[PDB]
Amino acid sequence: PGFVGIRFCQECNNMLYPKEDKENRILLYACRNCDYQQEADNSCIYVNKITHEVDELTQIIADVSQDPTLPRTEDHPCQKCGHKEAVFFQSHSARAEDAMRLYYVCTAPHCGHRWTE
Amino acid sequence: NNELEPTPGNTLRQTFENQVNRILNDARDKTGSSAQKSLSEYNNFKSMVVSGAKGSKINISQVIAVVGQQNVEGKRIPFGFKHRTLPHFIKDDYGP
Amino acid sequence: RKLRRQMDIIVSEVSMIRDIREREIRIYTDAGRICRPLLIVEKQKLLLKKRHIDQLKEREYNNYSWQDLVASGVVEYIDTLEEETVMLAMTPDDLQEKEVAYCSTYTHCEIHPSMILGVCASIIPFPDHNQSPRNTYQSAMGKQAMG
Amino acid sequence: KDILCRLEHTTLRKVTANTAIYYDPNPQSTVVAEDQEWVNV
Amino acid sequence: EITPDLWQEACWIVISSYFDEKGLVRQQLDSFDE
Amino acid sequence: QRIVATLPYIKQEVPIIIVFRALGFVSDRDILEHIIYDFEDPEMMEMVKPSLDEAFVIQEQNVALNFIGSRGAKPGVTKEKRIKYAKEVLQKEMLPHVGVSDFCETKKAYFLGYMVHRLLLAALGRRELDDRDHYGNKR
Ligand SMILES: [Zn+2]
Ligand SMILES: [Zn+2]
Repeated sequence: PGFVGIRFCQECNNMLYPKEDKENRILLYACRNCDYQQEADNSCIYVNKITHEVDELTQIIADVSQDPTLPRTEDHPCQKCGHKEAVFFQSHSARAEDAMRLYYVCTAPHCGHRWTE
Repeated sequence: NNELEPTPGNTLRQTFENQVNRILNDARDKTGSSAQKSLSEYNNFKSMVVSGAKGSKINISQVIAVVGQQNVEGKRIPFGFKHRTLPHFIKDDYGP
Repeated sequence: RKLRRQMDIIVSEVSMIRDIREREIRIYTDAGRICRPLLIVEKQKLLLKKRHIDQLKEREYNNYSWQDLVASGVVEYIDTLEEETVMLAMTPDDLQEKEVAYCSTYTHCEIHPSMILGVCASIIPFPDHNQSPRNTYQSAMGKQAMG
Repeated sequence: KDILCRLEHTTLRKVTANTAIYYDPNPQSTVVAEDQEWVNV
Repeated sequence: EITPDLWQEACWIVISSYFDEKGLVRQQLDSFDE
Repeated sequence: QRIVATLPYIKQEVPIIIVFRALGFVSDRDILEHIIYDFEDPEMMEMVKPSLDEAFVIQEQNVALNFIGSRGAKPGVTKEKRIKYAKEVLQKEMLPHVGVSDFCETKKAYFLGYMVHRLLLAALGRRELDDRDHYGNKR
């Protein structure tokens, strides 16, 4: 599944709370500051991912590629641009170092390609 | 490369430290045994230790063969800097 | 970096730490920091070319100064904050030289390890041969040796 | 290990994989639409 | 250029210059000066 | 799970959101922008949701300032001069290193947002904590 953001009452630039509609059995995000209503696009209003299985690739930035401290290697090239040189490092993110996972970023600039073997 | 099979009852991490400590402990034990094996029975170090007056069997292996691992609060030296003990080393290295 | 080395507007002392893993960069000018000088290296080879030592060795004639070395920009002051995010080459005679590669990305080189010792303990000969608590006792006795 | 599991404290915290809430006024029809909705209805 | 064998004397002369310039109580003097 | 603040010359733990409103950001979007920079961070919005779901009852900067004056070393008898006490608190004591003036209010808000962002990152576990023995943090 996926997370859901805040529907925002645009004109007063506030946020909307989900309320049910008795007459027609539909959910409506309405403003408390004023009276503004938006249909509820999906029935999932709140979710809690507890396994903490998050795609850390998205969190990983390509800009770290240029740093000199990190290790460098050529074993695994960049898939899209074929570049041989890649930099492999660790999560540095809590409750995720329990598993030693190697994250590779291409050294070729302008591609910023990241992936996990 | 993630082929390690985590030991039941503990994390892959702690399993890794336990394996490394086991390797190093075995190496140090074998080294000390080999060292103290050969001393010609004339060494004054051996004389004193055998007599038990001052020292202990582990005392020689530091001076002759090798120092052996060093510990702070009963573990490996921590990552005082960002994941690297000393700047002379590279980030995320676990070499002895 | 370059403008600091040239100390035209950025003084040599002030330090800048660029956190790469997080999008942020900090500049620290406030007093109280602790820093030491280090050799700079740009390529695999160091920037202390044989020419500079030639002028330096002929001191008291050229008026050539360590400050002039700083101006030449081969050596620079390093604080702990910056040290956190920069690789160090232990011995240029042995480390930076092409060999079985370790990282081949060194950025600074140490003047000499003996410089980590202190004023009292530097007088100990062959400290690398003594158990450390003995070194501490000797350093704490050296303040009492009458002379 | 059976006696172990009998004694050691266990909590829903350490056993749940994950959780969520869905507004499903019709019990027969569900967003997940899993097989168990038919069993329930 | 730089020579690994001569590196010893090179580094030591560098250190000599640095100390002969600064001294052992620089930061003490400089803080009070400021 | 909420977030509170402890401030000098204050005997209570004022919520963050009411402090922001007293600063002047009564809207929701402004505070949300100041708290989150990558606006597509649901992970972080779900963490901050409780606290923002507390002070929403208050929406007036003057009301927030009156509350600040309440529970003060010299709290004002009423909103009169209690707003003044809150204002001088917000000026002299609230992060003076970034400046103390009318125009520094926005910068104060931004840096408060940054520090609370760091706190949320610490709770999430993305960023590591600090070790006081790190002389990098000692002068
Ligand atoms: Zn509205
Ligand atoms: Zn690439």
